[PDB]
Amino acid sequence: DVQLQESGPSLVKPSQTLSLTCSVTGDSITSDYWSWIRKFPGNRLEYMGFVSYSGSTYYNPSLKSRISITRDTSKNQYYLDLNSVTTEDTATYYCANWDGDYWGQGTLVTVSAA
Amino acid sequence: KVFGRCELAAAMKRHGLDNYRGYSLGNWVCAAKFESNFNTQATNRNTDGSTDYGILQINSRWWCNDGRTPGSRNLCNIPCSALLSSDITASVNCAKKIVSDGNGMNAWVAWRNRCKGTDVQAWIRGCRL
Amino acid sequence: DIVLTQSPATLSVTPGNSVSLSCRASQSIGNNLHWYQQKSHESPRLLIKYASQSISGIPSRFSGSGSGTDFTLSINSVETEDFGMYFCQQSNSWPYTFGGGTKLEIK
Repeated sequence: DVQLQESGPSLVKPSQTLSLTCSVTGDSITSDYWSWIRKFPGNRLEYMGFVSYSGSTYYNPSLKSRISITRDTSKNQYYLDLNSVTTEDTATYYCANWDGDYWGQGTLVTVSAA
Repeated sequence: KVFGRCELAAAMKRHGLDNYRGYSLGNWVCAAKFESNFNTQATNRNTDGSTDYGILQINSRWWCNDGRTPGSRNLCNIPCSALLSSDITASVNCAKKIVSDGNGMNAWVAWRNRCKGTDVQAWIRGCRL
Repeated sequence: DIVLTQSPATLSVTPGNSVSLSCRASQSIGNNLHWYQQKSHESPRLLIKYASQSISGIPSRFSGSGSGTDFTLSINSVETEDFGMYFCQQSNSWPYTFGGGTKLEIK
C-alpha cells in the first residue's frame, strides 16, 4: 500500500528557504498528483499547491511566487521549497496525494529569529 | 446506456462539471458526443495495447487499470470497469483529475478535433437544466 | 478566491445524538465540496468527497448533502471517536480553499 512521510528542519530563520521532503513508499510518484497543505496556529488550513503527472504545477496566489514543488523519481520523493519565510509561515506542513486519501503525518515548522 | 444530449447535460451539471477547471458545461457534453456518442459502454482498443473506456473514453495506460495494459499508471486509482457503468459518477470523478493537469481537456482527442474552437454552448442549448 | 463559511464554529453534543454541520460557498461550486475530519496531532482525514460520495473505510454514520453554495455534513449518532475538527474544502476553482472549520465536542 501507499505511505507518505514528511521530513526536514523544524526550525528556520526569517528570510531563509524552508525545504521539506515527502517520501512516498508503496508506489511510484509518477502514478499520482502530489500536494502540499499547511495548518496555521489558528486552525486555519491552506492548500499550498500540487504537481500533476505532466509536471504542471498549481500554486496558491497567497504564496506570492515563493513556492516551488518538484519531484525526483529515482528517490520516489517530491519536495516543497518556500522562499523568504516570515513568522507568518509558522505552521504544520502536510503532504498528501491530490485525491486526499493518502496523507503524511504532518510536521511543525517554526519560523523564529532564534 | 446511451444518453440523450440534454439528459447528459443535466447529469453533468449535477455532477459538477459546469465551469470545473475553467471549462463550461458545453465542453463536456460535446466531448462525450464525439468521444463515445453518448454511449457509457463504449470501448476502443488502441495500438499500444491500451483501451479507452466509457462515455469519456478514459485510457487504460494512464488513468484506469484494466489489468491488460503494459505501462499502466492508474492515475485515477480506479478499475476501468467502473468507467463502463450507466452511472457516470466514476467517469466524472476521473475526468476531473485528468482535466486538472496542465493539458486540460486536450487529453480528449475527439474534443480537440471537434469541440475546441466551436460554439460548445450549443450543446446545452435547448435543454431543460 | 472562493470563500467557504462554516457554522456553527463550535457544536457540543452527547454521544448517541446526531448533528449536522454547515458549509456555504461564496459562489456556486456544483458538487465540488469535500469534507475532512481532523484531530489533535493528526493529519486531516477525507470523510466525504464531491458533496455526497461515500469513502471506503469511513463509518456509515457520516453522510454529505448539498449542491451549489449550500452543503452539510451529517453524523447519525455521534460517537466519542467523532469529536474533533471538521473542515469543508472546494475544488471547483483554483486555489482550492478550506472553510474555517467546526469543532465538535462532548457536551
